[PDB]
Amino acid sequence: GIVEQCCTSICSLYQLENYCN
Amino acid sequence: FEDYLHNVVFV
Amino acid sequence: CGSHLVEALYLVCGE
Amino acid sequence: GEVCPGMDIRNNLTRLHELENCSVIEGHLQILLMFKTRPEDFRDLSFPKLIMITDYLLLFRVYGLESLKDLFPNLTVIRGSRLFFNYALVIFEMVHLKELGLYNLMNITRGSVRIEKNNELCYLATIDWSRILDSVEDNHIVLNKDDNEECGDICNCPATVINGQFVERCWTHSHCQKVCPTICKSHGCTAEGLCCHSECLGNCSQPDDPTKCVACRNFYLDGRCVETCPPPYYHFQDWRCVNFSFCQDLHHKQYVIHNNKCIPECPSGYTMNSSNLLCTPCLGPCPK
Amino acid sequence: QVQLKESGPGLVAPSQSLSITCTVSGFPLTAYGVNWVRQPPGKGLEWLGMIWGDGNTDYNSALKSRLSISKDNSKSQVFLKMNSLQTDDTARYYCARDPYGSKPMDYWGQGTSVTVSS
Amino acid sequence: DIVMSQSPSSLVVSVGEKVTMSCKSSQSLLYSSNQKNFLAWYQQKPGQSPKLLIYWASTRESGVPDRFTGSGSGTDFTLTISSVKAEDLAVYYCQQYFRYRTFGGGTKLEIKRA
Ligand SMILES: *[C@@H]1O[C@H](CO)[C@@H](O[C@@H]2O[C@H](CO)[C@@H](O[C@@H]3O[C@H](CO)[C@@H](O)[C@H](O[C@H]4O[C@H](CO)[C@@H](O)[C@H](O)[C@@H]4O)[C@@H]3O)[C@H](O)[C@H]2NC(C)=O)[C@H](O)[C@H]1NC(C)=O
Ligand SMILES: *[C@@H]1O[C@H](CO)[C@@H](O[C@@H]2O[C@H](CO)[C@@H](O[C@@H]3O[C@H](CO)[C@@H](O)[C@H](O)[C@@H]3O)[C@H](O)[C@H]2NC(C)=O)[C@H](O)[C@H]1NC(C)=O
Ligand SMILES: *[C@@H]1O[C@H](CO)[C@@H](O)[C@H](O)[C@H]1NC(C)=O
Ligand SMILES: *[C@@H]1O[C@H](CO)[C@@H](O)[C@H](O)[C@H]1NC(C)=O
Ligand SMILES: *[C@@H]1O[C@H](CO)[C@@H](O)[C@H](O)[C@H]1NC(C)=O
Repeated sequence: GIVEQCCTSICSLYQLENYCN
Repeated sequence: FEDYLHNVVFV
Repeated sequence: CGSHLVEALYLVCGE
Repeated sequence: GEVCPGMDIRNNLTRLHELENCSVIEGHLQILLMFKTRPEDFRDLSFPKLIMITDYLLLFRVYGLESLKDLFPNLTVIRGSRLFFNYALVIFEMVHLKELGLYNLMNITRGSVRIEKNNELCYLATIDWSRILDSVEDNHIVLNKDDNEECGDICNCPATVINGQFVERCWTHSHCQKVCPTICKSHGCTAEGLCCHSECLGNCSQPDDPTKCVACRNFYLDGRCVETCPPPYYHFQDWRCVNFSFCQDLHHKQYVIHNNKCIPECPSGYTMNSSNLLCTPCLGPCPK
Repeated sequence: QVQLKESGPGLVAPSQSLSITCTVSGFPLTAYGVNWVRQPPGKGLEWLGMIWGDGNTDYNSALKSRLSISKDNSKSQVFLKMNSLQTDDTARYYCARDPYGSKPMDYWGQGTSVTVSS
Repeated sequence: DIVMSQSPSSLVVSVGEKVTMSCKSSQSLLYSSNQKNFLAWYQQKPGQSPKLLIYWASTRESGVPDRFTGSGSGTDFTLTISSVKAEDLAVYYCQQYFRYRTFGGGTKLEIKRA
């Protein structure tokens, strides 16, 4: 998940916003 | 494990 | 890159 | 007290008060991701009613929390029925934690302990985990203040030998680690060292009485610690006895009955007969 | 300090009812079950019924509504009531504790003798 | 309903010898969830009340001499008295506590003496 989406693979701000509490 | 931790604690 | 996603995830959040 | 379900507390401390009347959490307890909390928010905060967690305890990124001695002073057993990647206890990236302070923690049925990446964390080397977990082999206690020779740990306390040397055992400056004689096993004991009843788990309010346990090694029913649920009761969540009606009420929006247990789902080779919640085996291959 | 004692009437006239109070001490009725067993002179043990911690009831099938077992938890008393006794109901009646989940009938009362005749 | 049946109705033996009596239930008393048999053995000395000796068909009650050995599984059971002592004179009963509770007809133990 987040560990594969934003770690091995490099993330973007939009994806980070999408996750947001 | 920090891997598991994130993959689990994250929606 | 673990610790960083914790920092970065907060950056983005605020709530 | 009360049985509450598994809880997931994040961001704000507001939801934490949902645990106020709670005795047993049937499921897990996760308290995490509190970035704006400060020490003052925890000076007045306590859940002395919590005695047991059926699954696991996880603390991660809770800022301003310095000890758990005031938060969970009476947590005695973590049963580890379900675990967080083999762990029943996880203390991770607890920036600000100075000590564990779970001075009432007597037994971790099942799991292992993972205490990692806690800058400021001391009072770890003072804990004999062999008194709490059967298997300490799988404990992963790394990268804490404790690893870097300069913890000023101070404990009267009973000493035990882990490596080659005997070391005094305690949780905080003011709380020793309780050690019960060898013969008490997991049943716990009184201050005087008198073993609790064999059906008790970590402690008891009176010795030699299965109605006076503060835990239950096996199952709980109608005040008492019992070896097994007698029929017409079913084994539930690996700690309590319930009747068919309870299991039925739950199912009706998916609990099933199998081998005298009220279980989440039917095991392999079985499917659920609809009118009686009973797992029955499959005539030919299993529909799923 | 586990004790059970039966307080019976001793004599019952045929067609009349039998009322026995089992007075228990040393444990709470809320956490344990209480059974009733009878023994006709020189004969075996007959299980009559039980009352579980939750007040749930179990009766020997033979007792077609003649038997009632109730209790008062606060007074540590268990009540047996049996309607229309006959000569064949002449026996010693015992109440015995039951730690249900964990053990079978531990701790028996000394018993009370019941004679049915006019 | 569960029906319990015992044999013999009575037995006689002299001091020192071993003794075995049997029990039978109309339904299996072996609990799936823990592999335990829901059967008990009681001893009743004459004039006294009965005493619990063995539960779970094999578990010895505390304060019970190792002389008493409970055996059997499913529907068929036996009680053994290793070296009979004078005061072992009594009626022995089997009780199922699987569904409700029911006693067997019991077996009488007599002692052979001069
Ligand atoms: C903490 O307290 C416990 C007493 O509650 C104490 O003893 C340990 O108890 C556990 C639970 O009864 C034992 O674990 C079992 O061991 C058997 C032996 O082979 C296994 O078959 C069991 O497996 C079943 O249950 C598992 C857990 O629910 C399931 O995951 C699995 O699918 C099976 O159904 C089970 O693992 C354990 O063996 C004892 N330990 C001893 C030494 O007897 C424990 O010692 C106390 N801790 C301390 C440090 O005092
Ligand atoms: C099956 O098992 C359950 C779980 O133990 C039993 O639950 C109990 O049932 C009663 C009745 O619903 C519960 O509610 C009561 O309501 C009255 C309302 O006036 C209140 O005064 C009581 O204080 C109580 O709240 C009770 O909470 C609950 N008790 C327990 C121990 O869980 C259920 O009764 C069992 N069913 C049968 C048929 O035996
Ligand atoms: C935090 O708590 C306040 C109430 O004290 C609430 O209004 C707010 O919505 C909470 N935060 C989130 C993210 O829900
Ligand atoms: C705890 O119990 C009291 C009883 O009066 C009640 O007012 C309170 O709201 C309860 N809290 C929770 C979280 O259930
Ligand atoms: C054990 O239980 C007793 C009675 O509730 C209590 O006083 C004591 O603090 C508990 N904990 C320990 C470690 O004995």
